[PDB]
Amino acid sequence: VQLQESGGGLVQTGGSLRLSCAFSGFDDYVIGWFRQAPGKGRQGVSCIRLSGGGTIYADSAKGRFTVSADNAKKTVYLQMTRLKPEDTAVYYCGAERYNVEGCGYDVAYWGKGTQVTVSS
Amino acid sequence: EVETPIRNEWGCRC
Repeated sequence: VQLQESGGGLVQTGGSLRLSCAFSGFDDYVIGWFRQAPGKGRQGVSCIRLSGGGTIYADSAKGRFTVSADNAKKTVYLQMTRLKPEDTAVYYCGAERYNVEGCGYDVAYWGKGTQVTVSS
Repeated sequence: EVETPIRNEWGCRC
């Protein structure tokens, strides 16, 4: 199993950024996006069930972020819009076996993280 | 390693 994030960078306040997570080696797995600011815990952002594309969002992600999967390309995307300084963090993709109670309760596999920095 | 999971409010557990 392998996860690799890309697309991190510096974004102007109000800007957009699309992150990619390349996955390999999968049963009924979820790919989630999690973010961690320096010295803070990991926060769930958005997750997708690879079987059927069902999605779940953190309140702050609703509307302005979209998580999607291209199973053919084995890539999951997080399209971010209306970015703000509070969105600055390392973003990780994580994989877990589908859990109907939600996303991020038993993350078994982690990517390497990609820095997102939002400034004016 | 997740401080804040995303809870499904329409899950199995009552």
